Amino acid sequence: MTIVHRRLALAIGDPHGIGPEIALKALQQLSATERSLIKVYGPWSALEQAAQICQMESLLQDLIHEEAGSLAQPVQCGEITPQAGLSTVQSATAAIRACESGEVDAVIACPHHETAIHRAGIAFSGYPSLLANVLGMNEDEVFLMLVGAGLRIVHVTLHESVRSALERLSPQLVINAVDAAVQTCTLLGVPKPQVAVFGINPHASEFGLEDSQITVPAVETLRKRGLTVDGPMGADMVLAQRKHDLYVAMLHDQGHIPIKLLAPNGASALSIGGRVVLSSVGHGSAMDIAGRGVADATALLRTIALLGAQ
Amino acid sequence: MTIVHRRLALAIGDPHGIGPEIALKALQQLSATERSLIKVYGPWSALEQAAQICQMESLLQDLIHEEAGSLAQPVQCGEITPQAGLSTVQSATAAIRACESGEVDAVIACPHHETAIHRAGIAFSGYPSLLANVLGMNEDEVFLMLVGAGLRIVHVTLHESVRSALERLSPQLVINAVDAAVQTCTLLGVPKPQVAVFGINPHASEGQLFGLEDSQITVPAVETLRKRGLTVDGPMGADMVLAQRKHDLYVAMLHDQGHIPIKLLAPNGASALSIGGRVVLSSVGHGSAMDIAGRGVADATALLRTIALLGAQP
Ligand SMILES: NC(=O)c1ccc[n+]([C@@H]2O[C@H](COP(=O)([O-])OP(=O)(O)OC[C@H]3O[C@@H](n4cnc5c(N)ncnc54)[C@H](O)[C@@H]3O)[C@@H](O)[C@H]2O)c1
Ligand SMILES: [Cl-]
Ligand code: NA
Ligand SMILES: [Zn+2]
Ligand SMILES: [Zn+2]
Repeated sequence: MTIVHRRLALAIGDPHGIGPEIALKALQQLSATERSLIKVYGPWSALEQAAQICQMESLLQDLIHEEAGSLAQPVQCGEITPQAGLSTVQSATAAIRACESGEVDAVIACPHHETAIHRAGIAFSGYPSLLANVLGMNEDEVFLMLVGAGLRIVHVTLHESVRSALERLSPQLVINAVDAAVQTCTLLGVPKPQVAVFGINPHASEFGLEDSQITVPAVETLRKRGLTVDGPMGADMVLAQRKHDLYVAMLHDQGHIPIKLLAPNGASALSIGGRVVLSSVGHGSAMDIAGRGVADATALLRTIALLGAQ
Repeated sequence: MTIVHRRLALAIGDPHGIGPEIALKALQQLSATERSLIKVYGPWSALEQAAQICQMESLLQDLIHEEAGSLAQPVQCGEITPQAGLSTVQSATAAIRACESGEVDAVIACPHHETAIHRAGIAFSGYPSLLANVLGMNEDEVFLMLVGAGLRIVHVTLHESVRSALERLSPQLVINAVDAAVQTCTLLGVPKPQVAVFGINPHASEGQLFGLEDSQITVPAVETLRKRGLTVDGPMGADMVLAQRKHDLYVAMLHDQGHIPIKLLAPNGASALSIGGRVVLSSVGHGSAMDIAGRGVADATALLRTIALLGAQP
């Protein structure tokens, strides 16, 4: 079973965490041809360390690697350090830039440690903010798509009060979300996606003017551009039908609830802006087991299978 | 075995619809003792008609019945008529009043037809509004609880714009919703539930990082409920709490927060309880089915399921 069919960047995350170890364990499971499609971004010293502990030194010769987030001192597994935090952001930044320039088609970031990044004096509020910052766009133009249990749901807004989200919603914002999400769908192996747009208000207002001002004009424009788009519709109703390859959530909770319920441990979070698709694996850096050789690479392999489709 | 363990009122709905027919088919499946706990409200003429079509005349002689929503003309199955609309509201009103007075412990309303009611000149926007109107309370003090697939979710607000819902949210509104929902839980066979309150904003505002609403509304409300001795968690992010699945009752601030989980897990299976004062009123999960009324082919499964839910052992 080949799971990688396109070029991918893998940023190895916090070099003191389990990110290095799971990168190797993942790459080990792949064939030689698959390995050559994955470019690893991170400090060599950490990959060396993990390879020694896990006894996978012979794998290192086959890795395609680019030095990023170099360390000035030896790797200290399990230790939260500002240096490690800087490393994480640099590795991820270099992967993103490689996707931006067309060297790879998508990026996977191994687990970061939020405290490490903060201690380096780096502002970080998630991959959507980082991706925007690196690509030099506004946070408004990078969207989060959750993928889990068959469902794909792009969020037009995220991480702000409901009132604040309502004030920012516009037809253009919804259109930009869908364009970004449709291009990502192509990458996930769905060329002609059937799109469903959630209503802002219950039953898509059939209960306020917001949908007539926002979601209705947006769907009209998308359809004129030749997209197959239904809605606005009541979130609850459309989801239940299970007739669509992509759903467009207006609000955080509309999109987050379905995914956490159906896919408690199988959900991917894709950050999407410009040409770039960045997934995390859905777990932390596990400092209590780092350097002890007990980390499993299942979540990383799942992320690779999803982004590596075709 | 027994699915009915307390007294219920059954309002038979639009008498031209399938409501009469499914009431009989349901009662047929129950034992004699169970049948004697269900008091049927509606026009006798419609039950007679349905009994003839379904060949259940001998069942009618056992039925506990109160005349409500009498008709002035023969039943015309399948036909939308104002008279039928008036009938529906009268039957349902009489069942509600029987629950209000303590004659029954809960109410089931069989399917109505919205057009019929409107043509009778009667304002109707759902059972929450009717229940409020009959009990003489405001629509703000009657709440909708969805039940399906182990989930129970009461909605603090319901069928209104998000903006409108946000403007009405207050600590007291949240408290009233929970009180109503807790008393209903007792009736559903879970006394003293473990309650989870959803946040208004994502992540329950994460303190105050994503708006002040939760600090002003859900936090003081939970504090008050806990001081009164209730086991209540939150506010928490809706998505997060639901995923845990370790609470008997959830409190949704907004329509979609509560409706999405239920339709996902229980695509058909979900009951909608209107709760006001001491009265709990469920619908059956379907319409009056005018196209098949009076042909004897309607399924009673949804009614039986509603009876099992409201009829549960204390
Ligand atoms: N309560 C109401 O508001 C109500 C009732 C009847 C009709 N209507 C009007 O007609 C539309 C559709 O309503 P509907 O009556 O078709 O119901 P529905 O949408 O709830 O159910 C779909 C169809 O399934 C069948 N069905 C439903 N319950 C059944 C049962 N117990 N046994 C066998 N078959 C059953 C009927 O043919 C029904 O038409 C509504 O959108 C409305 O405009 C409304
Ligand atoms: Cl490559
Ligand atoms: Na911190
Ligand atoms: Zn979130
Ligand atoms: Zn509804």
